[PDB]
Amino acid sequence: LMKILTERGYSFVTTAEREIVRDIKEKLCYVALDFENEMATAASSSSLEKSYELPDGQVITIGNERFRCPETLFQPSFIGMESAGIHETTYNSIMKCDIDIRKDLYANNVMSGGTTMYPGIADRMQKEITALAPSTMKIKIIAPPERKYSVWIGGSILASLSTFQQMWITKQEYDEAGPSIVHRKCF
Amino acid sequence: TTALVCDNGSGLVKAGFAGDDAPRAVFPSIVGRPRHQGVMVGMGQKDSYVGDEAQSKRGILTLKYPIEHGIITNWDDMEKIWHHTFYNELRVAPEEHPTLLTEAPLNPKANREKMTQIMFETFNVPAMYVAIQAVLSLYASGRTTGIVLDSGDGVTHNVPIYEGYALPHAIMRLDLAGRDLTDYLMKILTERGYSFVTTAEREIVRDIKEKLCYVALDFENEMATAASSSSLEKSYELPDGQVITIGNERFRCPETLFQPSFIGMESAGIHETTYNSIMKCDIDIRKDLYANNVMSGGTTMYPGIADRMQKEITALAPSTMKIKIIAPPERKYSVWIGGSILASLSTFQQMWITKQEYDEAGPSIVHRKCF
Amino acid sequence: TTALVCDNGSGLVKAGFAGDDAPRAVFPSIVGRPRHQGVMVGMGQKDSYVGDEAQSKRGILTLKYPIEHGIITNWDDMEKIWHHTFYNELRVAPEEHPTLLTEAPLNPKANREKMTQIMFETFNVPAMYVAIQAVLSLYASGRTTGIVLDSGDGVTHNVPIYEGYALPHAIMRLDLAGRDLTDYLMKILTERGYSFVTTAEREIVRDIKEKLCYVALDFENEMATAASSSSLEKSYELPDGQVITIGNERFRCPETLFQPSFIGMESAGIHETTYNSIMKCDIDIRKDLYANNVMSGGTTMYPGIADRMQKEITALAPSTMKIKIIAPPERKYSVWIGGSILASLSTFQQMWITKQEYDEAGPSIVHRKCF
Amino acid sequence: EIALQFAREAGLTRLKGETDYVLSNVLDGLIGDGSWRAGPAYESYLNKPGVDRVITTVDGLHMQR
Ligand SMILES: Nc1ncnc2c1ncn2[C@@H]1O[C@H](COP(=O)(O)OP(=O)(O)O)[C@@H](O)[C@H]1O
Ligand SMILES: Nc1ncnc2c1ncn2[C@@H]1O[C@H](COP(=O)(O)OP(=O)(O)O)[C@@H](O)[C@H]1O
Ligand SMILES: Nc1ncnc2c1ncn2[C@@H]1O[C@H](COP(=O)(O)OP(=O)(O)O)[C@@H](O)[C@H]1O
Ligand SMILES: [Mg+2]
Ligand SMILES: [Mg+2]
Repeated sequence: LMKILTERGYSFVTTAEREIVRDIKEKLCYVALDFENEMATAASSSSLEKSYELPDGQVITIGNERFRCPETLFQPSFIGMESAGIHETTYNSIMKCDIDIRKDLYANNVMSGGTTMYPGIADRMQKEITALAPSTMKIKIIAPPERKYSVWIGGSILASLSTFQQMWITKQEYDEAGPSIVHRKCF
Repeated sequence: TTALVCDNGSGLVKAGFAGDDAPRAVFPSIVGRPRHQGVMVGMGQKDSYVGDEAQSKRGILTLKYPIEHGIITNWDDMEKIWHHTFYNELRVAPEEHPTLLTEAPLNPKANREKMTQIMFETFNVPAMYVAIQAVLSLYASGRTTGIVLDSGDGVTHNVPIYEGYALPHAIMRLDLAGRDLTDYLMKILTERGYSFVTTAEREIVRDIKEKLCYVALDFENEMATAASSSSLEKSYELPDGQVITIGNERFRCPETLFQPSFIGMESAGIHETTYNSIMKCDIDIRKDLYANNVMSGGTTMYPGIADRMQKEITALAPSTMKIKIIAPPERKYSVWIGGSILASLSTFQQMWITKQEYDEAGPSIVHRKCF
Repeated sequence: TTALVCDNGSGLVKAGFAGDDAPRAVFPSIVGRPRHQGVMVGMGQKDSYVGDEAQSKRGILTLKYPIEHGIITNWDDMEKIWHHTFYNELRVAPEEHPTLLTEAPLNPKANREKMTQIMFETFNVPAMYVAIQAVLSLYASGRTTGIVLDSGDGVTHNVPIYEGYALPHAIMRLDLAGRDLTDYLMKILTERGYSFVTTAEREIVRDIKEKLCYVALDFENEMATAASSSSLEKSYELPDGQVITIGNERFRCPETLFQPSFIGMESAGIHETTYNSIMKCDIDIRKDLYANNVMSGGTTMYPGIADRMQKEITALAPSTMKIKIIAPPERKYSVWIGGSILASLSTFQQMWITKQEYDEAGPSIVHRKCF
Repeated sequence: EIALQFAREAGLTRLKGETDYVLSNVLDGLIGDGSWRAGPAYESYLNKPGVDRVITTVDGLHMQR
């Protein structure tokens, strides 16, 4: 987004400017269902454009940068990477597992983390996987609203289950085995 | 007290109570163990799965058959299978029921010796008996004369019986059965780009064979037809949503029964085995044995197999003889039905191997009170 | 006229004239296309680079392998590779020379059909023939009895031959080969912090695997030695000048061949597959098969792999038999040498598939005059 | 049936009309319709009306695009 806001005369080069651009991305960006279709609409009219207030009072307006920034999640070719998009990575991740569990793994796409919070990303994920997946299979996306803290909530659950207090690592064990104990006890 | 009948076949296990018309529990004879390392604590994982439970979770398990070619290789797995059969499907207490068993003819004697020992020590059954599957098959059909061709999952054998007298020297046995057909289909399916290598995918091939195969009346005539048009093609849906289509593989896979040389075996086809077995009996009982062919077992459920058998036997036998092939609709469970009939006969109640007898004689008693 | 032998393997393509001792042209089987934008006009950048020119300029290309697991997937890319092989590498006209092609056993039948059609339509070759790579490996060894273990980049397969008689039912095929080892080495190298994700960076991992990996005689003793000291640590210089050091990964990566469960595969290692394939043959030829193990292919060139093979098989075979592993120094080119021998024999001149024979029966002819 | 088994598997009827005239009468005696001269019909996998690219367990560990 920093490299693309230069196209409108906006320049951000310092770390404080980095945080400012990150805030803009959090507050204005969204994932377009059809990138090619949305790109035509943005170039046709000005309904998509919004305004943001910089800390020093200047006002900036961004247009197609709203949905071109999050598109790099699906087309890593934008930043020059050869790897495939996240949807195709998820598709490949399922085809590397055993044939009898693919049906269940299609129906339980769980997504978490801040980068997953973009509006509509669940629907684009669902559409892309359905395009890749067989016609008979049911694709269901699970996006709980608190997924920004799913990892912490799961840690809270696992630290409070009774059957977990036997899977700790203790200083007495550390002294005997050294730092190498972590690979042997943890996954 | 109520008797229990347990037909521990190579592929499936049939269990129930004596005097019933059908088995109460039928589950696959597979034991499965996890092959991936567990990460989620709290749910709990058993070290092994038995029966239908192992079938449902087959995507993360390796399924091992405790019985191969009719001979129990793994005994611990068979102990778990019997544990399941006794405590989770029939919901019975073994000590309060006399149990009956089946065994393929010409098997190693150590197999039945260990069976008797296990049932008299681990489960403490009050009484037991081991029968020959072909004899029970003949009981089930209400006949006392005829030649039985029982073809199950591991063993295909012939046992001629006349007027209640068997001829042991004419009994044939051939280690060519459903599992070999499944393996051959798994090999042939690679000709169309479908590759199945894992133990879970072996079960899928088995279902394909069950639901889409048939025995052609004329093999060369059928192959020509499938090479000319697409009439014989059918499509099967894989569990993940993909679709496969099989052409002449439908009738090539079962043809191994009549041409064993496909899979590299030198033996003759089952029709020729039946003819050789009939011809080894006395000349005065061949007319009755020709006209009472009884088939039973899972491998004899391919559509059209009866007609092909009749045609082949008629081609082998003299013209003036009458060939009749008997295929009752419930032949998949003929062995268990016969076992239920035998356990409910009054005269049979004197033939049990009581614990007392076993204790005095030892596991060797199975070779005297049983045929 | 002179015959050509073209061993279009999964990783490398070998070509040359029949009767010659070594292939004239060997180049990687890669078709690459640019992944950036060409901002300089006047250079006239081409669209696809094939062969060495793809490896030299791989910094701006995406590399794609048309052959994978021995099965051609991208037919246009294969067409380009064959065109390059005929014209720019051998400088010969395909229309005037007989050609011989090689294929792995148990491939889908449609694979060789399209090969035959492409050779007989696009290149208009006068004649062609398809042989199984495993058989040609035995021709180069000057032997007429033994079991071959061919392991290249895509496919590891076994084929037992006794006195010139193959046993098709004992053929083993395993899709675990050099590409899998390269991917597993990539996945393990992230433990030391080195990251490789692009196709150009795949080739560097292949080079380090070739130049540093070795098969351990005893795996557990080798691990303890690696963790105890730094004796097994070696250094490799990356193309940009940065240097990396790898430890136990030298012998962990090739260990996958013997323990496929490392990469999640269920099948057994190569040693157990070889032992099983012998044991599916007649018992009167097992002595010769134990005595004439022949290995070939690139994945066989690891230092000390033959000793591990011998130790592993001798632990499975009976104590009385002698295990002799044959690993000739040029076994990386065994298949091509065998093909050159076969195309040069006078008695092979009647086994070609000619154009006049091709059109008559269509591309289906390849399934009869070949094996 | 035996004659047709040789024809399909081995290739007894390869010449499909210009045989030795000794093999002709023997085949003509067996099957009188004279249909063996047409040749044994074979199934061609080139066309693939039902081509079904299937990613199974093993094929899913290694693909492209
Ligand atoms: N509402 C939002 N919309 C879009 N992106 C967001 C939103 N909230 C957070 N993010 C992005 O998520 C990133 C990190 O969020 P978080 O999931 O906490 O990361 P981590 O998992 O590393 O803790 C931030 O860089 C931010 O760009
Ligand atoms: N409808 C069917 N068509 C073809 N084969 C069948 C059918 N039903 C069952 N089978 C075969 O029968 C075999 C098991 O039958 P069964 O005789 O009960 O085995 P066992 O005697 O070992 O219990 C299976 O391996 C299966 O392949
Ligand atoms: N000296 C070596 N040490 C280890 N591996 C090697 C060596 N040389 C070649 N290879 C491996 O062999 C593989 C292909 O060799 P080759 O047998 O020619 O393949 P193909 O038979 O498919 O042409 C390559 O992927 C490479 O990793
Ligand atoms: Mg049975
Ligand atoms: Mg090769």
